Amino acid sequence: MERTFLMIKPDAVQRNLIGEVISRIERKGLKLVGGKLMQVPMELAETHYGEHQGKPFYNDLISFITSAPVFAMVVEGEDAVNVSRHIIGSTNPSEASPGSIRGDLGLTVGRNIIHGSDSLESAEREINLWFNENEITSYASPRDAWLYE
Amino acid sequence: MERTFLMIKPDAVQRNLIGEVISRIERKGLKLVGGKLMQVPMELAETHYGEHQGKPFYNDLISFITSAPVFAMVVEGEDAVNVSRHIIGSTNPSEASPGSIRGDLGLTVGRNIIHGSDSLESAEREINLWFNENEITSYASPRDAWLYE
Amino acid sequence: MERTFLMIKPDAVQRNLIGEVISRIERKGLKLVGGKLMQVPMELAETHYGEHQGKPFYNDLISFITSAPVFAMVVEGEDAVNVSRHIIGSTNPSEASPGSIRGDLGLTVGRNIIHGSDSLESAEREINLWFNENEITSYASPRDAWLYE
Repeated sequence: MERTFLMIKPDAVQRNLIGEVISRIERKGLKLVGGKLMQVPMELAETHYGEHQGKPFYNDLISFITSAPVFAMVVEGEDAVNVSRHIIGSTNPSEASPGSIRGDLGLTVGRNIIHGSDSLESAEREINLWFNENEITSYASPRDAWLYE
Repeated sequence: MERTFLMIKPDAVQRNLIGEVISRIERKGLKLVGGKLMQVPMELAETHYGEHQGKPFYNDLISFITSAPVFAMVVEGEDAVNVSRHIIGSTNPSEASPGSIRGDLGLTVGRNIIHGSDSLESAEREINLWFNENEITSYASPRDAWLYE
Repeated sequence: MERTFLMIKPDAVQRNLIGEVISRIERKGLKLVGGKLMQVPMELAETHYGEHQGKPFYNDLISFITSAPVFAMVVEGEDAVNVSRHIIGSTNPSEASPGSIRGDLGLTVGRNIIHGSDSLESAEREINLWFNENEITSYASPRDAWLYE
């Protein structure tokens, strides 16, 4: 079943919104399958974000993501990548639909609560970069037969 | 005053979301005027979903809606039919706006939490099919003068 | 830093939603900088709503806004005017996005829970009309460095 990588960013951690953000992911029907609070080492940050190395904001993005712990997640469900992006909302919290994590909780592009993989391909990369096979569990849940048919 | 038929579906029931869903209906200003927890008899399911008799998904719909109790509702308010459809969101929870019942709580089209009448005529038909007039109460509420002009 | 004027209307007050609405404002990252529960004098209502002095709905506007206390607010943050309008939602709660204050809480245009300044000009205008300089506080908050760069 499809998986994506989500990460609760240091702004959410420092605003004490960890539980609230998990709750929104959970209630949507997505299954938390891996999860760890962690300080992000500099090279993880640079390899996770290098698409952006050239850009002006780059050195701010790296400083921010390493400034306090993040909550790294692997999340499972039918169409999980797009589902996550859907409930997370647009990159810019002022464009993100009310009701979405970024729409309800964030102000600025740079401080936008959470990260989600933008595609199937980057999901498998991101999951691989952040987690080892043995940190990601597999389990049936009571609601599974009620989420899907 | 306008009325529509809503039904909390077995997925929501089995996921223990009854209160949450009623809360969203209630806080919107809609007045719960009829409500019952019920097992759906096969015939009621078939006549309720009659339009879909021919379609591939039909049997699955009938099995699903009869698999565990639903919470059947009559709800009252200005423009109730449309208001309900608005807060419920698009049929497909992945298209439904974040903040809507389906947008926040559902994953798949077949397991999408709640039903709402799609029009005025199907509202009276569904109300009639699921409830007897003596099951539908009428009452003034303190907030009525504050919801409307 | 940018400021706008918000006012929780008497329908919201009389529906006991004051805390709920403040919570939505608060969690978005906006900083409450002035706040007062107040009966609106006729004099203020008429000048506040002076644009509409010719229109059919005008008297109803004035009656309604003076019919019970409102909670008047000055709210601060980057792009605060548009950020407030965004989480408040469209004038008509049936057009407002689910997840917005109006989309989740209101039914009719006339009874739509909250007001927010429509522009920078009228923010400045409304802030001045409703509050005195000494009623609006200025303060740093712990989360400020985590909302913005």
